[PDB]
Amino acid sequence: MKVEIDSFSGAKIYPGRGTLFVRGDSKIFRFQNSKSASLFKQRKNPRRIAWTVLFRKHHKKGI
Amino acid sequence: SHRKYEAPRHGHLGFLPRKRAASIRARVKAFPKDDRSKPVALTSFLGYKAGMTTIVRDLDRPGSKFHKREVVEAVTVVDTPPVVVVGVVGYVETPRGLRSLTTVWAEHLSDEVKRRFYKNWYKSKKKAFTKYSAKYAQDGAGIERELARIKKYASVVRVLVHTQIRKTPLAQKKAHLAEIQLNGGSISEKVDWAREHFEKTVAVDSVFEQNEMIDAIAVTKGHGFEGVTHRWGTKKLPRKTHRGLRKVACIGAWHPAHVMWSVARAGQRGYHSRTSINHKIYRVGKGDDEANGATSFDRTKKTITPMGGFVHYGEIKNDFIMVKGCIPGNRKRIVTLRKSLYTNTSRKALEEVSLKWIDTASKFGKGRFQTPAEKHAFMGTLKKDL
Amino acid sequence: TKFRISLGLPVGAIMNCADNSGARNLYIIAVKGSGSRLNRLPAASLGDMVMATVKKGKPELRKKVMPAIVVRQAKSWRRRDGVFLYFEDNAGVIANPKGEMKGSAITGPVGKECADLWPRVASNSGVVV
RNA sequence: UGUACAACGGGGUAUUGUAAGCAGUAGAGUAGCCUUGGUUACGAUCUGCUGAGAUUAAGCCUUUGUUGUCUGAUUUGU
RNA sequence: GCAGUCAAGCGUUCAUAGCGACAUUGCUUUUUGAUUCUUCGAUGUCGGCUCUUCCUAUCAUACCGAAGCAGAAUUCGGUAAGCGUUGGAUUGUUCACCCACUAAUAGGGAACGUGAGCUGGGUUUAGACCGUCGUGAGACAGGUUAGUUUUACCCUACUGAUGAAUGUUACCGCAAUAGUAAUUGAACUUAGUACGAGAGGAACAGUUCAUUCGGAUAAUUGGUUUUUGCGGCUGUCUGAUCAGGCAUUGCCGCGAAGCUACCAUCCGCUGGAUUAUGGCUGAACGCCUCUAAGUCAGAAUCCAUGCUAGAACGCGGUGAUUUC
RNA sequence: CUCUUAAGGUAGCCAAAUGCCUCGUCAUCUAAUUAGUGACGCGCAUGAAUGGAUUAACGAGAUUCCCACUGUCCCUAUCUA
RNA sequence: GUGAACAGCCUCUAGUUGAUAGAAUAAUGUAGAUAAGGGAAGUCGGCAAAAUAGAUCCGUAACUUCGGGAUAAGGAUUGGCUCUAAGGGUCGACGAUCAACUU
RNA sequence: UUCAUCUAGACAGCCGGACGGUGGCCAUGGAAGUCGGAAUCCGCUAAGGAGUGUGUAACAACUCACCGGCCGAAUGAACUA
Ligand SMILES: [K+]
Ligand SMILES: [K+]
Ligand SMILES: [K+]
Ligand SMILES: [Mg+2]
Ligand SMILES: [Mg+2]
Ligand SMILES: [Mg+2]
Ligand SMILES: [Mg+2]
Ligand SMILES: [Mg+2]
Ligand SMILES: [Mg+2]
Ligand SMILES: [Mg+2]
Ligand SMILES: [Mg+2]
Ligand SMILES: [Mg+2]
Ligand SMILES: [Mg+2]
Ligand SMILES: [Mg+2]
Ligand SMILES: [Mg+2]
Ligand SMILES: [Mg+2]
Ligand SMILES: [Mg+2]
Ligand SMILES: [Mg+2]
Ligand SMILES: [Mg+2]
Ligand SMILES: [Mg+2]
Ligand SMILES: [Mg+2]
Ligand SMILES: [Mg+2]
Ligand SMILES: [Mg+2]
Ligand SMILES: [Mg+2]
Ligand SMILES: [Mg+2]
Ligand SMILES: [Mg+2]
Ligand SMILES: [Mg+2]
Ligand SMILES: [Mg+2]
Ligand SMILES: [Mg+2]
Ligand SMILES: [Mg+2]
Ligand SMILES: [Mg+2]
Ligand SMILES: [Mg+2]
Ligand SMILES: [Mg+2]
Ligand SMILES: [Mg+2]
Ligand SMILES: [Mg+2]
Ligand SMILES: [Mg+2]
Ligand SMILES: [Mg+2]
Ligand SMILES: [Mg+2]
Ligand SMILES: [Mg+2]
Ligand SMILES: [Mg+2]
Repeated sequence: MKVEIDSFSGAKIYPGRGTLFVRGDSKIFRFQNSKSASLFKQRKNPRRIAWTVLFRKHHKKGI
Repeated sequence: SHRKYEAPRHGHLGFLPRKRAASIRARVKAFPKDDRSKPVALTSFLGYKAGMTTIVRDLDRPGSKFHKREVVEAVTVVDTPPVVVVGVVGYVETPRGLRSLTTVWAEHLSDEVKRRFYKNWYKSKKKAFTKYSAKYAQDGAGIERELARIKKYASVVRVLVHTQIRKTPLAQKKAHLAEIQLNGGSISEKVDWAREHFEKTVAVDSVFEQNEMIDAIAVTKGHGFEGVTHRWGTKKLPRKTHRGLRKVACIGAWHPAHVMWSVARAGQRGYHSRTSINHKIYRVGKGDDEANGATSFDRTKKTITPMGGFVHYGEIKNDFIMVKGCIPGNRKRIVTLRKSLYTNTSRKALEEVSLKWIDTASKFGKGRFQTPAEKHAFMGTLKKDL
Repeated sequence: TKFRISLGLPVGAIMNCADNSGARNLYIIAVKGSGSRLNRLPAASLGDMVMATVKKGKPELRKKVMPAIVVRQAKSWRRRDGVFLYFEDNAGVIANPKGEMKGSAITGPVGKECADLWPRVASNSGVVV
């Protein structure tokens, strides 16, 4: 098996966890859970969502 | 006049009455047919349902769309520490059925099983089996005489075994005692096996093996008094209905001038004895074996227990049986796993399953990490620790 | 020939038309191979053949019953690999009873189950999942 | 009178999403002062300490900690 | 309404493959009548919804017999009610009709089942309008619109739940009896094969799925939120801050647990005896004969296996049985 | 051409809240319509202040369709008092 | 106070804290809510519920008795903060002083 | 019950024959015993129908009425209740 990456939060998605969303333009989004799925549907920016990998990278957290 | 639109009846009339089971431990009402050429072996085992998890495995099913592909499957974990054999019961056959002729107990019984014979153990004098243990005074002549009777009689032999509930995380502390049929030849050697195993433990790996189809016998989760809508699955009445809609509209014709047994009625739901068959054993894991949750593909040294423990159960520290799918009964409930009563050869049975990965993420939420080391590696250093 | 997919398109559902036949939507009136149960609506899933009408579209395509094949569901369904997935919209393509498309092109992605079930849809498809 | 039980505490797990406070050559600008390049004041908000803080069994898991509890009533004889 | 008997004829020939005139014998009480026996100190008067059971005159599924059965399809018939028999447009409607799916969209009963189960669209109180009729008040199986659907806490029935009594108490069991369940389809392959001039075109075995149903279960996904758990927001109140109150759960996002969904997943057994029917041997009736004696196979049937309950007046084994 | 009345239903309108036959016929609306609408009219039994026909606006009046919306339903589940 | 507002919501003065209570949280209810995908397929009938909603700006059809229809239909915007501009009184083309809100 | 066959060999059973005149005449595109009408004959004869069926486009060919070889005593038909 291959561990996927959350399209919104960057969390590791193990087999069976979360959901997969195929957009109209055939782009694939993987969500580890309904929290990240709902934030994506609300169109929140992961760069503004303070607990996401993208936010932490942009804000130089941990490195 | 006729029903005017056909529909199947709601519910199964063969699972009646929908009453509470007389015991929290569901009785094994049928044991596998005895083949008296095989060695003496238990026909069943006692475990405690710990919880469920998920596994990934390559499907071996030629002709299937997912042949040689990876499937995610739900599995149930049953904490099964070795059972202690504490007695043997002999059963003679009669024109009125099987009848217990005599029971021979082990010389020493643990407090676990002794508690089973007591409603108030804390304030009792624990006199149980104190005079019986005196039958082993010098040579055990009475014990040998009773065993000789069982050999001379008792076309059916069952061993009395009790769980080691103290090895489970349960607070009950009172062991579960049950009869397990001894399959294998020569009732004489059945009795010899039982006597030689008095006061001794039998592990689940000596009863069950990987890829084996077994049956789970357990009392289902209780739900108390239930209306017809959820007890039987009847149609909800329209929103306009006066006097309530979670009902059956017509509970009978004018004649017979009686409510019939076949009509759905409100009553107790759950806590029923159920025997569900054909559950494939995915793992026969051992507590003394670390990397219980590891596979040949994962190699991560982790146990079967999810992060934070099995929710409402605890940690698996003993031998455990992982069966495919789900089984009757809730977590912490005593279940009986019995060998299949027939020889299933359908390519669903006889399929050799090799787990690639066992989920150990927390079941107390949307668990993201299989191991605390993985949580450490992903999260980096925190303020409290790490 | 396909595993069970959570039905998300009961009778009366209107899905977008993903082909270039000139129809804009398909209105489900039936599902081929659907069973019978009192009060239960026939419902379709990805890859199912339905009977549909064109509510808006070319007038020559409107006002008649025609076979269609569901290529996008938008109702979450579980694949055997444990993936719960769903599309952004419900979409289908006009076909004949033998599964041959009336159009010649697919707009948007197509479910893998539908592509595997219907070779003509797979041949005319672009991105599959 | 214990691999006892309980109430707290600790840890794990999980949820949310970065606490209070302090500080800042952050801040659109604005109003003073005089040594005229700063200083004083107001300022949504921003940044750092801070994936912090808070909650976490009430039907989560675990516990070498702390504190305590452990003979009250009724009835039953072949 | 349904089913027979006869057999002039139809069926190219051929009464009976399938039909069948002229006649004639019946059955049924899901038609409508006939009657007026019960009910007028009152049995709630249509239809639908819901739910259970029963019947078989069987639509489908099982196994078969016959054909004007080459195959495919179909038709007639037998055992068979085990199992299923649908989603919709119009109409109060029963009925009807059409669209569509399907293996099939069979017919019926149960006070024309079912209103202290619902609903109240219709009929069938009182309001009102129209048409015809009447001088008129008014009439109208003519049309139209509006029009209160009451009570169970009793007994029984049913569903679940306790429980005295057997020396006491405890554990493990047995199993009389009662119930019982699984269902149907598709694809691949067999096989473009058998068959057929060709057109067309199977079936058994095997495999993968699916439908309807049922029993569980909550690992995952989804739903649910008083976790009022965290955060955000409005108005106001606590001098400001911090931290809070109220807005009858203030609202919003997320939300663990629990519960739960063909909206999730798992599981749903194999032996015997039979029906129709096809046979064996074999007389009756030196032949023939599945039948008379005997006997083989055989259906979704039956009975068991298995599954549920465990007789609270069925039973067994076993432990301990009170110094005072 | 006849019989015939007080006059013989005119202008209009219609299967209309008035048409039995009738779910009239045609068209439209739908996959399908005893519904709706538009037409037609030998109209059981339409019709002129017993008012005819039509009408903007208005209507807790009757009705049909469409968009939005949804637990009315598929098919139920959960929560609070 | 918010707000157009005697609306709704919170508060001051004043008044009350009166409805039989305690414990649990089964079914079925009454009242209040939510719900994946579909969206009236339910039903006699969209009953019930949901959706919409204030204000500013834009835009607004048929038909009409010219008065309406009309908020037709259909769109956009809205918080906080720091500013900017315009709109006055009184007194002596300017100066002094004073002041409240609306855009 | 009635009528029949029968040790001068009943029925059933196995095997042989089942001719000639003659494809009898006619209707038909062709019909020879046999889709159909009429004629219902004889020679050989223990015995053979211008035909009991199968079969042929018509033939041809099997088949039966009829008579025989073998066995040896009861058998057949239509009726009545
Ligand atoms: K009466
Ligand atoms: K949940
Ligand atoms: K506040
Ligand atoms: Mg969730
Ligand atoms: Mg029926
Ligand atoms: Mg269920
Ligand atoms: Mg009501
Ligand atoms: Mg969990
Ligand atoms: Mg219905
Ligand atoms: Mg803690
Ligand atoms: Mg009465
Ligand atoms: Mg009555
Ligand atoms: Mg019958
Ligand atoms: Mg009735
Ligand atoms: Mg009643
Ligand atoms: Mg009533
Ligand atoms: Mg009624
Ligand atoms: Mg009414
Ligand atoms: Mg009236
Ligand atoms: Mg008059
Ligand atoms: Mg207050
Ligand atoms: Mg509050
Ligand atoms: Mg024979
Ligand atoms: Mg017999
Ligand atoms: Mg008993
Ligand atoms: Mg006229
Ligand atoms: Mg008219
Ligand atoms: Mg009209
Ligand atoms: Mg309609
Ligand atoms: Mg009039
Ligand atoms: Mg104001
Ligand atoms: Mg919804
Ligand atoms: Mg939604
Ligand atoms: Mg919609
Ligand atoms: Mg409808
Ligand atoms: Mg309907
Ligand atoms: Mg209607
Ligand atoms: Mg309403
Ligand atoms: Mg208008
Ligand atoms: Mg507008």
